[PDB]
Amino acid sequence: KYFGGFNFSQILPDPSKPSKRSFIEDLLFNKVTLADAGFIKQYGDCLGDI
Amino acid sequence: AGCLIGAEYVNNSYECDIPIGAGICASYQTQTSQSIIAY
Ligand SMILES: *[C@@H]1O[C@H](CO)[C@@H](O)[C@H](O)[C@H]1NC(C)=O
Ligand SMILES: *[C@@H]1O[C@H](CO)[C@@H](O)[C@H](O)[C@H]1NC(C)=O
Repeated sequence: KYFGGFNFSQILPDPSKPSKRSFIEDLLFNKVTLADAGFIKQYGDCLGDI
Repeated sequence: AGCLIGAEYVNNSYECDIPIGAGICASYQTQTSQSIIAY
């Protein structure tokens, strides 16, 4: 990790993250209030009363 | 993307032929005897 002294750790993917993402990518996902609206199976959530 | 009936799941990975959705692709291929596999 010596690219001439350039600090590339904030954009290279973190092996500790299970999604293989970086700090800035995680911040970009956290900064958008994304609604899935049916990306996964959720008819069981619909039939359950709330 | 739901549940798929009729296509056999395999542990390998090739190029996408029929895109199921959410990272699954199916193709018609020989087992070793020809069937529809998903990967
Ligand atoms: C790169 O920057 C991070 C953030 O401060 C730091 O933890 C890390 O030690 C730095 N790496 C190098 C090689 O300078
Ligand atoms: C879908 O089914 C699996 C097992 O068949 C179960 O573990 C999971 O909780 C179910 N999810 C929903 C949203 O019903």
